[PDB]
Amino acid sequence: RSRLLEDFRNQQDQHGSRFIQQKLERATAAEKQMVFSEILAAAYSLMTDVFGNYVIQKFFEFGTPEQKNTLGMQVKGHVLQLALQMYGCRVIQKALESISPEQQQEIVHELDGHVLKCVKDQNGNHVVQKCIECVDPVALQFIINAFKGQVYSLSTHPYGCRVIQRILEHCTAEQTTPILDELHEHTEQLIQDQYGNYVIQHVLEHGKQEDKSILINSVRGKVLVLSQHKFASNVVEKCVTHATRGERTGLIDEVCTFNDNALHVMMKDQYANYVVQKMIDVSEPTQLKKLMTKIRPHMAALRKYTYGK
Amino acid sequence: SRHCVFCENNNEPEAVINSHSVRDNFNRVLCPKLRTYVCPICGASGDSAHTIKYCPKKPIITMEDAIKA
RNA sequence: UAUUUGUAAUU
Ligand SMILES: [Zn+2]
Ligand SMILES: [Zn+2]
Repeated sequence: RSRLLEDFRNQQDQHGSRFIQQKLERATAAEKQMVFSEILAAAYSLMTDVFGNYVIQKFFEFGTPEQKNTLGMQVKGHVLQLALQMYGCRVIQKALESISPEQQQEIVHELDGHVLKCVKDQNGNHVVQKCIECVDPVALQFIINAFKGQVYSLSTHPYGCRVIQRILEHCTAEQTTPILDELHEHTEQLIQDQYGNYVIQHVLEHGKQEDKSILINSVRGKVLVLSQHKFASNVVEKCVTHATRGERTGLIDEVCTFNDNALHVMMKDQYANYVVQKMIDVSEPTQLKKLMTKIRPHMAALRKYTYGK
Repeated sequence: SRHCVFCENNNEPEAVINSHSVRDNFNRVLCPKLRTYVCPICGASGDSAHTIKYCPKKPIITMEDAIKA
């Protein structure tokens, strides 16, 4: 048959897989069941294929769901092995949106307590996020219960912060609440971290108002210190935008009382000027005019930089 | 592009702006005006040159340092 | 004259 491989190379291979993709929309269902029945044998090895996985992905939709289930069973028993594998996990995450929610729940029950070494993989985190988006949050209570004591240590993790945002965006109140309090504990250190600022930033533009009130109250006193910091400056940015008029006024009045030269540190420093800019376009004309008449002289120190204000 | 920005912000003639790019292909500083400038804080120059506002040792200033000065 | 404006894991 390899003689026909070199008789078609003269005109699992990218040509054959992508032509399968562009002609799977045609042909007969008898050929569909033909190939599917020709794969059901040992698909456990066909998952970890660089371009067989394109084919598996493409067929997880155009076929009758019977093939989705019958091939679904030819996977369980080896999920902890195929979840870390690159192409296997592309197959998985591209397959969790086509099967039935029951088989989905079977997959969720396949891995419990493993979360530790799962998101701590280059491939496990993507699948975890895909499941937090797909699977019902109530079935993922093992995630919320696998993080007791593990919230602060993994919220600063690069693969961890993504999963944290996915949990906070696709869950109920009972699931988002305990992790949210775990975040309210270590806030002052999370902001300083390169990935805690993604988490807090995601909170300020998604969560309930009350969390934003708590966090804003846990900042009043660190405006110049964090606007001068590298990552925290974004927290200040996306913090002054999403706020009530009363909190905007509170922080604005907390800034305009800076010791003059502190305003010079604001305008000069490589980060605080963003805080100034995004602070301009949220305030009411009352506090806006009370800030125009406050740092107007320092303006005469930005015409040499790149600020056309 | 093939042009720098540092020389553009300092209003150098239009040929100097388009003469060099801001940095190297290896994040080495390339603009000769910036490579000349020795950092008054961290002392570095040339490949790792930078101005004061962007110095890695530019200290974080609290409200206390704003009261005492 | 010190002047460039600033963050995220895979086919
Ligand atoms: Zn230059
Ligand atoms: Zn320096």
